[PDB]
Amino acid sequence: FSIDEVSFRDLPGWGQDDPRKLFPAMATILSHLRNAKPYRTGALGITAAELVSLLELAERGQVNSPEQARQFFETNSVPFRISPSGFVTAFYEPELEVSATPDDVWRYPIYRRPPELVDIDNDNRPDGFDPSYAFGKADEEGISYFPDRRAIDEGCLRGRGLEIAWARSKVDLFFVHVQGAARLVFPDGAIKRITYAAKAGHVFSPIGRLLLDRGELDPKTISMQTIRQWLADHPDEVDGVLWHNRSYIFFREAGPIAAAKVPLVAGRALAVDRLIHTFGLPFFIHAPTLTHLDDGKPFARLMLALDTGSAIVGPARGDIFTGSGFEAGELAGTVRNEADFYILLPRIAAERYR
Repeated sequence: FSIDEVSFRDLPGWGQDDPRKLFPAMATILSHLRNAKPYRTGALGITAAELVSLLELAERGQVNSPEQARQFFETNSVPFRISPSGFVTAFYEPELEVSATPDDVWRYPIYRRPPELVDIDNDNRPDGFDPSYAFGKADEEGISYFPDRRAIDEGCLRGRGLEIAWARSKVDLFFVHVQGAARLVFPDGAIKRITYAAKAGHVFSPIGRLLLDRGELDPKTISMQTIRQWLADHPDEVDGVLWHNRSYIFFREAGPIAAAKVPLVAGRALAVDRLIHTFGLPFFIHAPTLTHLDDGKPFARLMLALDTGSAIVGPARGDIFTGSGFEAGELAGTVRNEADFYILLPRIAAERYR
């Protein structure tokens, strides 16, 4: 792919965007980077230290209007069009009904990370282990592959006190694995937030593609909503389809915290390809066919790269965070739109790309 310098005049709708919510988000990133290991430098090449230079300028400033907010970026960053067109989908934090006590209704456990689910690197990777696996099972025999979604759903983790709570819908819980976070609501009104902690290690397989490939759904209409309808209409076939996704997500109690280790901001956080991009950088996203997140107007806004996902692959691929709960989910479920991606580089970093 290529990235090419443009002017802020070239960013359609830039002049009409109000990026004020990015300033508290940038403050959370700066706080994090001052007390944690730095973000991985993306293949594009912007370092966390280069990002910090922009974050520190924001810290020093005072923004008190949409115009002052835009001016901050115009003064302190340089925009570049990313050329692979780009493509956006959306994600959200679902609300999931749960119980602290299992029974015939509340039957689907939500698990914390098992102590035998170890990170893998050179120090412990066994001979012949798939070098793409980031997790494995520590046993007496060394390290082996961790069980897959099917084996876990069939009960291999039971009776160990690993459950956070029990859900009553396997499909709703599946979609929580896909989103990577949830707000758990208990029958007494208590709320617990959970977010990704680790995973079994297996590749993610999208069930939407499985259903399209099998001719079960129409590619012209496919959405979260039609996938959920198909699954609701085929209860006896649900396990076979869900278990095609061998990946299984383990959670911890904690917008939700995500891969950039800071809370997401509804409508302003973007998930990006973790190999290519560095977290925390601003992206201006222009998706003129996407109108239902702007009350009929085209989507054109500055966002921060604050998460990643297995399905998010490519230099101009993104997942827009729509927020938390039911309506956020309805909004997210149909996002599937062409988009132009522009990255804003801190001005010291920008020179080598010019």
